[PDB]
Amino acid sequence: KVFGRCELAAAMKRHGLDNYRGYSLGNWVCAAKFESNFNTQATNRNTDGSTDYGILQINSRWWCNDGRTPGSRNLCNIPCSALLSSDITASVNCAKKIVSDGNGMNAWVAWRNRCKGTDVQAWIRGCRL
Repeated sequence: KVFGRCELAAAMKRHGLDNYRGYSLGNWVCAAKFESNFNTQATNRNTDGSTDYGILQINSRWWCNDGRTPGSRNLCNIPCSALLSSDITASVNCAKKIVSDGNGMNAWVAWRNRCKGTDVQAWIRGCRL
């Protein structure tokens, strides 16, 4: 499912990402925009045999089980397929663990590259939250 921008912002706010760990909602909307272009079925291989899944491109080496990643741990205790759902609940709950894992939102490379330090309020422009 391709989310609209404000559709996603509303779902992320309902699930508690606004200001979570000190990161405003626009940070999370920005992250999803550049991680997945708001496409809940986005999947991208990394070299290390891991894969990033879903709206927030969560990695199969530590966080979810895809059954093909060597040395995998599954710290969110889900198949990675659960992160390709049309509803974002699994992704959000796993994201909250990742952002608490010692690096804040620096866990999301596209967020670091394209959102960090920018005017992230623009990502909630026009959203009636």
